[PDB]
Amino acid sequence: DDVVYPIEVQEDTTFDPNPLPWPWPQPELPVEDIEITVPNANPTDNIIWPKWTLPGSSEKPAEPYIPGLPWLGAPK
Amino acid sequence: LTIVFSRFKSFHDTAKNVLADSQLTIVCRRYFHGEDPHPFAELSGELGLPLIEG
Repeated sequence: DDVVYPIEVQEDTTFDPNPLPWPWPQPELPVEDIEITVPNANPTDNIIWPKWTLPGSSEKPAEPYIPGLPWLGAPK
Repeated sequence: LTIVFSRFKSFHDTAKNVLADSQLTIVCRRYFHGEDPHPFAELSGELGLPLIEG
């Protein structure tokens, strides 16, 4: 069986998109750093390709989606 | 901006150098009733209505 390790967010790092230039200036956004230590990353004789499951935004997008058109709402 | 010229060339021989210089693709599709949408249908604007009704 494939081993799963949980990684927990602990600081609110939400920000207002609207003051920002596009694409967002990532050197001046709020950031949390998460460390996880795995005691035995690969016991096996073979190379292991890691997988990650990552949570998307909990906040509703700025514009509704219309099928058949490009969604321009990404910047905000 | 470009010049297209022919004195009774084939359309292929007419387009060949222009398409190669401009880096353009000519594409064709046959309209099949029942399965395809109308070829000239497109949506527009804030609410996404059809551009030409009917």
